[PDB]
Amino acid sequence: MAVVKEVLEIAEKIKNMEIRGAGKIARSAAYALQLQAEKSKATNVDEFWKEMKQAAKILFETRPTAVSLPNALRYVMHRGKIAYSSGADLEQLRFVIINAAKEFIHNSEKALERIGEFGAKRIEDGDVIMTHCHSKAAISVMKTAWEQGKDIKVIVTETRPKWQGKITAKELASYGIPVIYVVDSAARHYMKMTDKVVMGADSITVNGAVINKIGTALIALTAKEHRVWTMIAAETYKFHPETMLGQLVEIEMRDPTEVIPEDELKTWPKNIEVWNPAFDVTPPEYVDVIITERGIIPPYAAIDILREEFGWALKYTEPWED
Amino acid sequence: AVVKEVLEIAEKIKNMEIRGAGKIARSAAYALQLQAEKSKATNVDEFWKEMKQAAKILFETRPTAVSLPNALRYVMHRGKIAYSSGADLEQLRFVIINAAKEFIHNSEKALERIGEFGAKRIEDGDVIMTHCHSKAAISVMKTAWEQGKDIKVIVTETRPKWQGKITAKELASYGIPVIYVVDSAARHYMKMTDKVVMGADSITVNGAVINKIGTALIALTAKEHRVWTMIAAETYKFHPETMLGQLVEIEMRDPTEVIPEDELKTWPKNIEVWNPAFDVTPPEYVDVIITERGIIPPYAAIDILREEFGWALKYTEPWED
Amino acid sequence: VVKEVLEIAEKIKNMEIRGAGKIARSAAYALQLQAEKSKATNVDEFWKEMKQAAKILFETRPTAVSLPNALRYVMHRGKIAYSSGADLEQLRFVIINAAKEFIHNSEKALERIGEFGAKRIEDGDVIMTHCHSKAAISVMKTAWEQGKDIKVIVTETRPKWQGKITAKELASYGIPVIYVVDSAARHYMKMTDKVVMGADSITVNGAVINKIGTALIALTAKEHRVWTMIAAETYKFHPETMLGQLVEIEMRDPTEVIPEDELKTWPKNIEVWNPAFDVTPPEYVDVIITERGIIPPYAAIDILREEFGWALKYTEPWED
Amino acid sequence: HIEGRHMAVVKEVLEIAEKIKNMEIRGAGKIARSAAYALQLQAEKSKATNVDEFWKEMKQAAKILFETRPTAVSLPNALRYVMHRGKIAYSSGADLEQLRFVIINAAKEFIHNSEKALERIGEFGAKRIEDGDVIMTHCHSKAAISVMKTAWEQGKDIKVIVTETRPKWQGKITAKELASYGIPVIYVVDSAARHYMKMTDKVVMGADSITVNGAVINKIGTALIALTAKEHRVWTMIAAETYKFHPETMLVEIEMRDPTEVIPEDELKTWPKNIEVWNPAFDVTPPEYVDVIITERGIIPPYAAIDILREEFGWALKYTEPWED
Amino acid sequence: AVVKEVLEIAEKIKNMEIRGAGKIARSAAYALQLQAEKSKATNVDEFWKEMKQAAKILFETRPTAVSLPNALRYVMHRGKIAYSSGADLEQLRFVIINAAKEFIHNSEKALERIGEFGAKRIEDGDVIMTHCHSKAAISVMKTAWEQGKDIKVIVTETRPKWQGKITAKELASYGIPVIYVVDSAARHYMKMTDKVVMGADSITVNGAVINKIGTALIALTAKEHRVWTMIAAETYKFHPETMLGQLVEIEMRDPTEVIPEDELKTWPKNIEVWNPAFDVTPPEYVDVIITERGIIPPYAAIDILREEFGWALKYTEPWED
Amino acid sequence: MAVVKEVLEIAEKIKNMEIRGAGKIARSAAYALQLQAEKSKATNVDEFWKEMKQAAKILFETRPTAVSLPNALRYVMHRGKIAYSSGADLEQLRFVIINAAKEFIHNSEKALERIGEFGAKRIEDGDVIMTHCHSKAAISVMKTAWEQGKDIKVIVTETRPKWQGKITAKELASYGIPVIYVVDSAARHYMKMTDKVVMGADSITVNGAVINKIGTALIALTAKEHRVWTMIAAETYKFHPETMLGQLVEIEMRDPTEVIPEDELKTWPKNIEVWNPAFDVTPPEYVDVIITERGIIPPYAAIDILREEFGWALKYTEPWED
Ligand SMILES: O=C(COP(=O)(O)O)[C@H](O)[C@H](O)COP(=O)(O)O
Ligand SMILES: O=C(COP(=O)(O)O)[C@H](O)[C@H](O)COP(=O)(O)O
Ligand SMILES: O=C(COP(=O)(O)O)[C@H](O)[C@H](O)COP(=O)(O)O
Ligand SMILES: O=C(COP(=O)(O)O)[C@H](O)[C@H](O)COP(=O)(O)O
Ligand SMILES: O=C(COP(=O)(O)O)[C@H](O)[C@H](O)COP(=O)(O)O
Ligand SMILES: O=C(COP(=O)(O)O)[C@H](O)[C@H](O)COP(=O)(O)O
Ligand SMILES: [Mg+2]
Ligand SMILES: [Mg+2]
Repeated sequence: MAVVKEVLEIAEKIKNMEIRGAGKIARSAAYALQLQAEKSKATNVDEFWKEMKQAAKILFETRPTAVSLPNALRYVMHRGKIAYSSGADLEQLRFVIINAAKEFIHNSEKALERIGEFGAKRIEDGDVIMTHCHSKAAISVMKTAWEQGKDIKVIVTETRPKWQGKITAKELASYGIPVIYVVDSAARHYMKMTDKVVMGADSITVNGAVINKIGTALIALTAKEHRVWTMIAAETYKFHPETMLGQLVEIEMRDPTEVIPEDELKTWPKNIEVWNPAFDVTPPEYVDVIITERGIIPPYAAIDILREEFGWALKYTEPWED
Repeated sequence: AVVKEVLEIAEKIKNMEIRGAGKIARSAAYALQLQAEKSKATNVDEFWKEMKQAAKILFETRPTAVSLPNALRYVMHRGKIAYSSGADLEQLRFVIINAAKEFIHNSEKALERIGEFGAKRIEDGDVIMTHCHSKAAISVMKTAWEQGKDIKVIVTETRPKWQGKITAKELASYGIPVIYVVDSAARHYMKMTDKVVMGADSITVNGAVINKIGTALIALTAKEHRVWTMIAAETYKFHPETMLGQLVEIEMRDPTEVIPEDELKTWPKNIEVWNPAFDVTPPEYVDVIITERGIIPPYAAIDILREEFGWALKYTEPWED
Repeated sequence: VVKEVLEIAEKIKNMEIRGAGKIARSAAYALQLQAEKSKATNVDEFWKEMKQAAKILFETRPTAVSLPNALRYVMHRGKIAYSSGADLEQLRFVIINAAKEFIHNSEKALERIGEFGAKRIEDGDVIMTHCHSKAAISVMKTAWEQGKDIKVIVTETRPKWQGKITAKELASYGIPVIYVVDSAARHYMKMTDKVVMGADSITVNGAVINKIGTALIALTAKEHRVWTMIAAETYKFHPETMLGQLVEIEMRDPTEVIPEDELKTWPKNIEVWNPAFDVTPPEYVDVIITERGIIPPYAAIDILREEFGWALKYTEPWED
Repeated sequence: HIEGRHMAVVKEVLEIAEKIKNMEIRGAGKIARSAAYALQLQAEKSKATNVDEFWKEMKQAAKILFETRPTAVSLPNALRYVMHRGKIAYSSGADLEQLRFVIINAAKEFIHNSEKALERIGEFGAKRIEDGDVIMTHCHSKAAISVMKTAWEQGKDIKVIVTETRPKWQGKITAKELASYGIPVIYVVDSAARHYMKMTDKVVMGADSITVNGAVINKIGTALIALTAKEHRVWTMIAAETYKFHPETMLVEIEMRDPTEVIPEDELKTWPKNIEVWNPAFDVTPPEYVDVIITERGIIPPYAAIDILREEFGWALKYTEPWED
Repeated sequence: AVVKEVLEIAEKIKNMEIRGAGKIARSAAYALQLQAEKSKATNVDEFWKEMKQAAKILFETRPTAVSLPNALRYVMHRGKIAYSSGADLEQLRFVIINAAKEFIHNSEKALERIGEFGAKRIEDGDVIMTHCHSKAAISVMKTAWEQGKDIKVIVTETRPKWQGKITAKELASYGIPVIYVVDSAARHYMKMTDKVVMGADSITVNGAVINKIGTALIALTAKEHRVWTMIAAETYKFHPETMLGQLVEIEMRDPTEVIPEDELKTWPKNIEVWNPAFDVTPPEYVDVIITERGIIPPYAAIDILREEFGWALKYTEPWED
Repeated sequence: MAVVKEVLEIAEKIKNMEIRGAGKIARSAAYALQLQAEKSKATNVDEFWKEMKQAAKILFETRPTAVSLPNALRYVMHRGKIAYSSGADLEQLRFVIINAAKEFIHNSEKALERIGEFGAKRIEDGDVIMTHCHSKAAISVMKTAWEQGKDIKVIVTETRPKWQGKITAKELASYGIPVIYVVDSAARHYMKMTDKVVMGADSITVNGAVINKIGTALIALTAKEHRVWTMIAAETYKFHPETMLGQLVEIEMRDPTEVIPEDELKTWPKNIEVWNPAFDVTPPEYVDVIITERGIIPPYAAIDILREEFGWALKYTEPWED
């Protein structure tokens, strides 16, 4: 029980929601491990690993169900365990841990920019692109293509119940990109004139299924129907070692008032019930490629990212256990 | 030589005092009935000439209306038959007058019948998804409910005009458990839907269905889950033309329906707000069409245009010489 | 009604008369004798005797499909004449004539179906069938006798093992036969050129009601793009739909599946279900081979109209 | 008095290998378990004195086991499991001690997992079963029955539609067994599968083997049922242990069985030679008609079969097997 | 028993002098008109059985032909309607000569009309892919172009006889931009095709399309790419029979057509060169058929046969018994 | 440069296309590395490995497009970069690179043979096989299946514009195999009587998509439509790390005169453009299995091959680069 302050410090900002988002929460988690390594006071490697494994577990227990957080820890801890189990000494292990965190933090801060570079490579001149929700990753690809001199127009889906489409519409507008605003229900109607679908992901499963804003599955569906190349822009740390084949239950149910205001809703019978699912699951079959910071991959290669990036394995324990 | 009452109804359909597939159809048929009931012709050919002139006037008020030509076709088809077969003035008038009455009585019972026919498929415990605020569709659900079938209805919001809120309250009104969700939730909740019941603005010669934007998306995901998909629509909503295959928008509605005027002013000039009224659902995504004369395969739409309105590949309309 | 009518109508209610063709011809015959032995002096009085004779037969055993069609064929042509102001003798002539015409056609039905069907079978064709259909088999024997070299995969057709009858019957004519368990239908569809099966009844839309397992076979034939043909007489076409209420067909005695003896060695919580037929969607049937020719499934309603005068908006011919 | 003198392959290995080729031992689980155990013993009793000789002996013991039954699928997988892991330690320059441990440890691990396989499959499969579910099945699969038995034991009320499964009637075995556990059963003829697929919620069946493509080899009729399950969107599951996964492909016939299984001899002798009774043992279900395969290590999509082959048996597009030079 | 005028036409048609879907059926009709203008029959009875042989003659001059028997079926059917109605000779002599003329006329305006109907389904900017060298097909393309429509055509080489070159040059001559590709490129460029417009040698009762080898492959990938596919064909190309589920070729052509005789002589004996003229396209891969009477679904073929040529199930040519 | 002259020669022959063919070029490049490794001037690790990287860069740049070339390099320079990083000494790193090259060369020399063996197991007596273009790999499967006494018949498609079908028909007929020669447009018409589809590939994408002579995708399409088992015979070194699917971009446009003779083309109008795309892309979903020298695999396993064989990954950079 000798965890540096900075670690418990950041573990606080994480459990309290001060720090929000896949990027930031992950980078702050990595940093936590980095400080624990840079400011540790262990006399030998074995005692040191304990502090690392302790600070890792402390950060993980704040939101064990999160996705970007566990991947940040795995990135650092996985490479740390390899070194350790490999016989490395105190100063060697410290080095690996610190350089593993920095490496991760850097990669993450430049994630969106890199995703745009890879995605822009698969966007051609004259392409009409359709997107959903407000995804920075998705948007990054569009701007990058636009700024490449590639003439493109973008159909923005409204994205009820919170209209994230407006934000995307105005934002893409700013960059000078001609935008066409349409309600969610017109996805199919306009897929006929769409050259590329580009959306974001709240998370990706072990099988490459994409968990994104409600309505995302509908669009990929019609895009599959029309053979329109569909891409999902998502950071590697968004890949989750969980499967959606077997569960059958809801991902996240949200406040009914986002749909039908409290003022208006308070006047509806008990017969009426409002359901506002936050996300829906897009099968990997309706997705051609997932764009990450390291490059383009097929959805079913999701498990290879988890293995190669984060060192995850079903038959193995998390790198900070035992 | 058309009677005053025919020009009256004709003007109302033109200036739209009479709207709706049902009212327009029944009124157009009623106009022909009146022309035949009040005509002062004394010769059978002179009379037929009048009928044809009255039809042409009723037909030209709203050329692009669907139920209109069919109301005229129904009556005038049965009339051109009696005529071409050498019937006398008394008989030709009876045929016309009788054909208008049957069509008008039938149109008044249409929704009620469709309700019964659609209900036959709905089983106790079925979860039904709907779209927009189709009177026909709701008729099928309200009927099944009245038969003693415990059913639940998932009502899609239906942007931009929120017609779903109407459908929800109305259904709840009868005491039907309603689950209200946004359009985008269609596929997500399809997995728990037993039947898909939606109305139709018009049916194409191939069984393709024209309806409020989003209808084809729902039908598409319903086929994906192999859910029974029924389209409730009156026979007079079926028309000879083909509407599937092209780009041209069926009907582009004002953008402020989506983004209120008070806001659309704000946005940059390089953002275009498109608001299509309908989309085209391929016949392949519909199992049956619930007509007031019975359930049918979308591909059986051409038969209805034949049996009901005497349609056939003949450049001539029953009222066109 | 006449005396003869009654003694045939009961030979139908008592199933003393079985068979699609046999029943029909008999119902048509009964109507022929009523007109042939009626002492009616008035045409209107004569019409009543016919309707009463038809209604009697009709109610004898609704379930049967050929019955109402035989009656329709005759009565439809009867009512048409009657309404045109036909005299006692004119109508009686029209009826007798229609009855004889239906009967004769029904007698040549299997033969003609065999012929229209054989024309769609090529030399070397491997044919898969199901159950023991007289019509389906007629198509196969006819092709064989035209010199066509065919091989038939005969599905076992549990629970009653009709495949055993079909295998033996086709083989005895010299036709090479491959007998397989019903579960192997998909496995061998890969080597099948054609699928020829019968029908107990055909719905207004071309949906095919036939011995359980049929739909499965048509399903895999569709999957493999194997020309599927249904051999069936016109009087097997029914007005009812399958797109409305879910209509389960007859359930048969369980001991047909598991014998009484064996069944009494089983736990009380095991129920043996034994459906007679299943329904084949009309999109899994390429053509229906009728004695009057070949037609696509969706033309079934045209047969009900021109053949039996049936019509949605109208009444049964012997009603009113 | 020769020293270091010893029999290369231990007697217990040759004894187990004998019982396997004599069918004295049979079953996907028992065989795989017995072959791995054999290697455990070899590693436990080798009188070798240098890692190189031990490895050589190990490969000899493996080869002998592999050749007992080249048509059994679980047998080589047990060998691959243990040997692949032996190869790694050996090539990584481990010494006699280390290597023997890696092997004895792999066999123990593989065996424990096999012993727990049906129960685990039963659990993973139940995650997908809901109270009030109508489950249709085929043949008599212990794995598939474990998913059903397990679901029932979790308080989920289910009804099982049991297909007869001609020609040997395995449905009778499945119906009695499920009924005995208190599960309500509807016995049906194989032909009634499509007819009753409309009231079916889940289709759960077993497997004789899974191909590299995720194709499923099971009792004749399985593909037909799956085909109609797909047509109805009834969630379809195949329960199978990882050691049933095969590196091969499978679009002559898989295996033709005695015609008298279909038509008893006495009746058949009565039939014209003009009729050929064909009795294929299995049919091949395309991965497109299967939603998931229920493994001991979890639920996976059919096309993930190649991953199980690699992660579990170190299989890779190579020319040699772990015990081959 | 028969007029020389008829034989005059029967000879040419039998000796391949008169060739073409339209010219052959047109002349066949014209024939059945002359024998009705130079007849010497006293009673309406000796009259009918006179032309009844006129159809037989022209029928056996080329059974293989498709339009040939339709031309006959058209007049003879309307004639049998009257004769069966025991109508007087002078009333039959009329209905026949009249039917032949209207048919012959409907034919001469067929291509033009198919063009207009088809054009209404082509739109500014449409990239259209075609196959072989169909007059009906080209008429649609030409017409759209003359309505100010900015279209571009992808012409497939169409081996083995290269009809692509004919279609390419001709279309470019009308000033239409053409893209020429090998048949194998059909799928590759379907991704940028909007409409697939092809002709037909014949149409089966089930709406299947029999056309030059390669047509079905194009329709197949058109369906794969949801590209509206239309088949331009005249009513007299529809025939009563079925051609699907068949392994016997509709018509094998000379192998030297693919590999020249001088070149083929060389090739090793164990190499056969097969040259099927046509392939069959399933109705499912065709959206609509553009006839000179309008646009109908493939499966409506059976209605055209009944309507235009009086086809019944238990059929027997009107000129036979 | 500090590379041997033999390496320079081999590269010259490759750059001036004196050596054509995926197999020959790959083998030539691996042998250059072998020659550079056998005649090395070096006396230490970093010098030898460094010059091995210099050589692999030269060979590499002779043809940026070539697929098998980069793979022969990767194959050898991957096992080399691995030994190297394992602190492997000078004298043994050499041994590695030589055994890797020799192994690659041998494996490649037997490639067409082995493909023939693996593919023939999937060929049955009485099979009617359809093919396209002139593939040595595909022809090897049909050849071996015939030599095993299996009674087959091959349906050879013309393959315009260059008529590679004439070569295929003649070649197969020579071995004694019955051949049916048909126009390309006849692929569907005869798919009805085809049992197996066997074709080759110019290259395989990371998604398992097949790049092959124009028309291939059309054949595979109708094959899929008819449930006709489709196999693509192709070497592992033909697997490409990038994506080609979902792009209107042409793979390689060829001389329009291959389609219409010059004498003729000049007589033609200017508003007629003749396009001669060399290839098309066959989606993975239309191909059942890929037959390699290493064995038969599903298309989507393409990425596994790139990993296990040529050490590919997303964190990947050429083994000769850094
Ligand atoms: O579904 C959502 C979030 O919805 P919400 O904000 O309502 O929770 C977005 O599409 C992705 O998270 C975008 O990913 P990113 O923004 O990282 O590119
Ligand atoms: O799309 C709509 C209404 O659109 P709008 O109100 O915007 O014109 C309805 O589904 C059809 O009109 C059928 O309705 P009904 O069954 O009431 O005729
Ligand atoms: O399903 C059956 C009979 O079943 P069952 O004998 O059990 O009632 C037959 O396929 C049809 O009746 C048609 O046969 P047919 O052509 O001989 O009328
Ligand atoms: O096909 C069979 C039995 O065939 P047979 O009894 O004729 O050999 C079973 O479905 C599988 O072997 C799986 O069963 P399990 O789950 O018990 O391994
Ligand atoms: O394939 C051909 C003719 O081939 P061929 O000349 O080799 O017999 C044409 O597509 C049809 O005849 C329709 O064309 P049209 O509209 O001119 O009738
Ligand atoms: O498309 C071609 C060659 O086209 P081209 O010669 O015009 O470039 C072949 O299918 C592949 O190269 C594979 O053949 P192989 O198995 O012999 O390598
Ligand atoms: Mg009809
Ligand atoms: Mg993998």
